Amino acid sequence: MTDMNILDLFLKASLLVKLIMLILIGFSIASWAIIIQRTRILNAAAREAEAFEDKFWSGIELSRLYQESQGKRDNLTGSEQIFYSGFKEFVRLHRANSHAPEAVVEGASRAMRISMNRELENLETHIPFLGTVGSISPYIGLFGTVWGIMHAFIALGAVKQATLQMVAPGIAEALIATAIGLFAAIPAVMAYNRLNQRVNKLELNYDNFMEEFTAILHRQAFTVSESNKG
Amino acid sequence: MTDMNILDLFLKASLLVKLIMLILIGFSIASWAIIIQRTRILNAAAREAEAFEDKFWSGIELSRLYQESQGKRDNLTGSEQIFYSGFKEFVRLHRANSHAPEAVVEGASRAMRISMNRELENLETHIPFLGTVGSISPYIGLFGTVWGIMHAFIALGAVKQATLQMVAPGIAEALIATAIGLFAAIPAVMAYNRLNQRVNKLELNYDNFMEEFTAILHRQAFTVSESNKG
Amino acid sequence: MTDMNILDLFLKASLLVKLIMLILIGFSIASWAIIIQRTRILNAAAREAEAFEDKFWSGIELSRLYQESQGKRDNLTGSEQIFYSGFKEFVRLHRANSHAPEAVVEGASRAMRISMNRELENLETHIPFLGTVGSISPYIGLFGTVWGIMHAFIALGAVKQATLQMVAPGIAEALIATAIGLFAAIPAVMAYNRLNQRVNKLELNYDNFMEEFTAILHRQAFTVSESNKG
Amino acid sequence: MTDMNILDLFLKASLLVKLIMLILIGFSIASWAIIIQRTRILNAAAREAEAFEDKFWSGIELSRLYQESQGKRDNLTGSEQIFYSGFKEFVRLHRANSHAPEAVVEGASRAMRISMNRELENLETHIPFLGTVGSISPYIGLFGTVWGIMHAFIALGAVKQATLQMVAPGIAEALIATAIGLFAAIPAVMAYNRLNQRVNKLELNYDNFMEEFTAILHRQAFTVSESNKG
Amino acid sequence: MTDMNILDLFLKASLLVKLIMLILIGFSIASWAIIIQRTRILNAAAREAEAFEDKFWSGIELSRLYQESQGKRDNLTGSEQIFYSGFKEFVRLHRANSHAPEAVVEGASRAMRISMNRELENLETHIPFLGTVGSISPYIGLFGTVWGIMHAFIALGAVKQATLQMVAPGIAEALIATAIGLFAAIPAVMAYNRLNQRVNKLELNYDNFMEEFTAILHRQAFTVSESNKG
Amino acid sequence: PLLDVLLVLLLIFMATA
Amino acid sequence: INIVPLLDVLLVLLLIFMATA
Repeated sequence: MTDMNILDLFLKASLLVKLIMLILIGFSIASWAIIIQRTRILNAAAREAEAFEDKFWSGIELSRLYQESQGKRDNLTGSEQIFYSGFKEFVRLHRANSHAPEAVVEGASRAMRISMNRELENLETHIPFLGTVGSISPYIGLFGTVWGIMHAFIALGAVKQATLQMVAPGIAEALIATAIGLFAAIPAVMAYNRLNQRVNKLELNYDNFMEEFTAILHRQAFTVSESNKG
Repeated sequence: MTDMNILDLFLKASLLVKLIMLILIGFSIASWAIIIQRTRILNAAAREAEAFEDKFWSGIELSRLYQESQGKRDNLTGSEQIFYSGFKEFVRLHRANSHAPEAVVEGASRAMRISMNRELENLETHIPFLGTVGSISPYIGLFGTVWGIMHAFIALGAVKQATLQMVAPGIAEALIATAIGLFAAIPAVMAYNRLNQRVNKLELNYDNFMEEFTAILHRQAFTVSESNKG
Repeated sequence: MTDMNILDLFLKASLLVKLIMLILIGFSIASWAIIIQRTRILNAAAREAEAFEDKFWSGIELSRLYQESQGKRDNLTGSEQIFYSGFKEFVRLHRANSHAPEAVVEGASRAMRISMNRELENLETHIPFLGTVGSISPYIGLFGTVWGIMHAFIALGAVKQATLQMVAPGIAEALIATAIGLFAAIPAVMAYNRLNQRVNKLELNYDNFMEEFTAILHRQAFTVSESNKG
Repeated sequence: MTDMNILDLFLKASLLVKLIMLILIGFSIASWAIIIQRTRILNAAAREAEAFEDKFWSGIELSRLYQESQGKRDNLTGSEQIFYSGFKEFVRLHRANSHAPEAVVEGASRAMRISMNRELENLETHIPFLGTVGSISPYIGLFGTVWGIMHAFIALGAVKQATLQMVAPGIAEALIATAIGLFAAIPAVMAYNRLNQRVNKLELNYDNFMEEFTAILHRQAFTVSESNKG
Repeated sequence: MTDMNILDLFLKASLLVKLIMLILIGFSIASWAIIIQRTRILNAAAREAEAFEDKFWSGIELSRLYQESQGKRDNLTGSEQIFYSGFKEFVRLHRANSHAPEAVVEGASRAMRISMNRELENLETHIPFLGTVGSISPYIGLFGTVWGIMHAFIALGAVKQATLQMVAPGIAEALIATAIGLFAAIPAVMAYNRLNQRVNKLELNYDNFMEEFTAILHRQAFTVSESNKG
Repeated sequence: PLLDVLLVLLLIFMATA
Repeated sequence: INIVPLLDVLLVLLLIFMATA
């Protein structure tokens, strides 16, 4: 019995076939890599945002907190960056329009929304690649199968005596193409849904915190406004 | 008549394919057990939430109900857990910082959010795995089927006189893989949608409770604070 | 010439294949039944809700309207049912906490949310079955089709000599199976989307009503409180 | 020689197959009709909205424009109808309950949104019909193709030895349903999506008109009410 | 030996078949050129938008950056175009409508939104082409492939001793159209996704900058108007 | 897809014997 | 409706179907 390992069919495969196969292989490799690195990123972000909110809710001085965060402004992440941006813009706005706590509050809110959306993009990098990959790869398995059966027909039509042997390589090509497509797809679908869920969770967290800090800052601006007139 | 029955084919299954089959069977059993355990948890939680809702809406005194919850505080769950967390936080902050009713209210809302999300982690647990199964399983079955079928099919084309026997048993077996995969997927997906539905129901119930309790706590803070100043 | 009857194919079907075809038949039938019943109920509810919304926004007196509804209360639904319950809660909170128009209004709105969620459930009934069936059936059909195919190759490998004639019945049956699954699936899915859309429409309308009644109740409570004092 | 006319199959198609072709072609005609009619309607709606915006933002006072609109109030669509309804309701609410300009704004805004909802309903009429037909027709064709499939199989079942002579009529007969289904499907989805896009454009435009006009009405109400108390 | 190469059978495609193949080739060329041009356009627009935002958020004077944008007004896109138009409309309405800084800035912001809509429409141009072409060209190729193969098997139907070589050539000549269509569709879908993602990135760019500039312009108008009444 | 292999089944059915 | 896993099989079917000769 021939040691009919898949490597043999690949090596005997036609040029376009091998190109397609390697395209799929690269997609799969990059897919796993993206999933891994992004997952680590999101875990770190989740832990740090959680801890940051926990400490912030502890009732510590807001100004002291901003001092400490400014201590490493070079390395703010998620909740910390949002707090720094909101509080700094609050400082400036109150110095300008303490008379309009609503206006100052809305300005700080815009600032925090900007910081948040920037952070969210920073997090979401390459997820859409996963979405596209899970969208396309089976179509690739298809077209590969199609080219395989095409060469199969070319071979079968050129022999005086019809024999199923001539099409065997073509359909073997189809099979290998489709297998690689499936293999690339599985992680795509799995991790894509997982990651979208996690990032939406974080987005909820940040939005909630944003609203909370918003009310807190509206209150604080009003308090400082009333105190200044004492 | 060869006893070419499915069990034995599985017994003599090829290396990689049999490995895949065992993987899928484990997926199936794990889906089964996850469904069972989580179903138990969710049923009991629905029951306990039901009773707690009914007892709370009864107009019963808040302090009395809190004391009764406290008596088993070590084993609180669901709306009971949320109520304990929020109410204890409220009392502590009221006794420390009664002067800022808004602040105490906000802290209480924070606490109820915290406990509630903890509860949702406890409940939702492992469901995303059910989703992951109902998502991947078909493709795994495809993949194993394809690999083995390729082996047999191309084993055919290496003999001068293509003969059906060298393949048909092999492919008959290989298809068993996709069969099993889909067999696991079906109950998986059914249970997935069911459980997620129930979970959303729970979520809405809890959120409505959180809001009503929030209103009550706001009212109590304001009423007591203004009464003590009369 | 003999009429080409699927019956000869049926009675040759294996245990499992016939049973699965029956599953599909039943699921399809119940799909149709649910589609019809739910569709009629939803349409009529929407029309009655429109009529009641226009009647309320007709400038009709709130108390007059409530007496009129209370006359036939045993048959309230949707907008009018929520109006009845919410008006009841507004009445009782105003009687107990006229001194707190805002708090009274909040308890009013909560009674409204209670009734609304009740109606959303009452109306949604069985729809998730629609989504489940639509989303699950194709896999069922593929499973049966694969099973038939497996038994076909069982018939084929157990014969030394190959031929097309021995296998056609199994192929025909299995393909019929896939077809049946798809037949059942498509209606379910289409209906699921459509119905959920119309349900969301109703839900939006109801929430709009709740908030509008809430604010009108705010004005009503404040006005009743103040004019009776001056 | 005999010309290889395509109808050579249609005439020999089995009665079921001709039935499937007839139903699918009827849905094709309906697709074309609703597509074309909605196309003309949306083009005209866009042009009328352009026309009304051009004069509304030309600086003309809204009282004279309102009287012009009243001249044909029987005949209002889109931005113009929103304009007239808002004008009328705003005037009546401001004259009736001037004490609450916010109430004037709210009631008028809900009236404007009502008119916009009705106009959107007008634009969307039967569009979902196009979407559903495009999604579904290939499956109606599936039914007939499947019946032809089974007819062909029973056709080959007549001869002891299978061969490539017998059922080709049955095969090309079966496929007619599929082809007619795709014929029904292509334009239906094409136009469904295209008119979806155009209607999104129109809905956005009407919403923006609602926003600016609602703000204009709010400013008019507030300024008039404040001045009345000078 | 006859040179039955891919190009050979393509050229020897039957009239309908050759025409379908040519249509697919045209779609391919169009999608390729559109993709490259729009991709470089997106790169250029993103480069310009990011550079202009970096310049704006450096503290540059509104009047100075404003007339600087006036200098290349005829070659402004995206964020730079939106800012230039926004400050122009704001200034113009303010001079005409200084009495209503709010009304001025809201009119200018809506004009900015209108410019954003126009530029986004410019961006999406040729993109729906790509999406729907990728969707449908599979249909165009496959339909014809299907019919050709039907006729081929009708022809080989007359043969007493069936041999695939009487149909393998026709089957391949048919399948060529399917293969080319799908090969051209793959990149269509990939580019559609990638460029649409870029498009949404730019759209968010523009909405966020519009909101920032509108708030800043509200502040500017308020300050100038209040100083004007000193 | 559903439609696409309606043929393939019919075809390779028609051509196998 | 997920469709990917559907017919990627059937092609496979007709390969043994071919093996029948």
